[PDB]
Amino acid sequence: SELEKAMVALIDVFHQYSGREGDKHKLKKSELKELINNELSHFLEEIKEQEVVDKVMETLDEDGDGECDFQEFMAFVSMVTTACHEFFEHE
Amino acid sequence: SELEKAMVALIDVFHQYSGREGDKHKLKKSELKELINNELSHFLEEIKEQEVVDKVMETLDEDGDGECDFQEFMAFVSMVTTACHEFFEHE
Amino acid sequence: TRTKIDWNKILS
Amino acid sequence: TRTKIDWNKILS
Ligand SMILES: [Ca+2]
Ligand SMILES: [Ca+2]
Ligand SMILES: [Ca+2]
Ligand SMILES: [Ca+2]
Repeated sequence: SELEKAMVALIDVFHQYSGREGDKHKLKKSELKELINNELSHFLEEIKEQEVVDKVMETLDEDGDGECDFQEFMAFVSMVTTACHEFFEHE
Repeated sequence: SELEKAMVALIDVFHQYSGREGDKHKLKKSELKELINNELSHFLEEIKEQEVVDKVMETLDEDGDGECDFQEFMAFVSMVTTACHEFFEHE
Repeated sequence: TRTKIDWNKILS
Repeated sequence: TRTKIDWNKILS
């Protein structure tokens, strides 16, 4: 039942960077950039340009309000989780 | 950077129950019922009827094919993660 | 002191 | 033996 301890980690990750600065209730592309670069520094995604962030936000911030809600940010993990899984092939 | 170790847990959780029985490539409501009842036994969601599973699948299996893909199952965690977070109020 | 959230709230 | 996946594949 790892999803049990892992879920606690995701709930803490939500407040770990979301309440770091700005509005803790909603995530702005600037705060999300820190989330992507602070949790995925050089493990798989390296952020150095706003274009990645801008393209990544259109993927979550499908509202275009330049903001990402907890539900929208949670989906980003799934997209990276799906891509990371692809790293493992048949071998 | 807990999302780092937590993501590894989610990737393992994916194979932990998905490849338990049936098609490891896709999740069928029967396998998902085990996922919801095996990872969330009595912590917050108790599954004893197919109706919860049927309503829960319409939430993920929005295809109605009676199946849930890795991307669709990953979203279930977000919904529960969002509901679990509500448990924490101002106090 | 133990309570359970709500399955109905999560369903819809 | 270390390699990186692809950011472009993830963007689209
Ligand atoms: Ca925030
Ligand atoms: Ca948005
Ligand atoms: Ca399966
Ligand atoms: Ca489906």
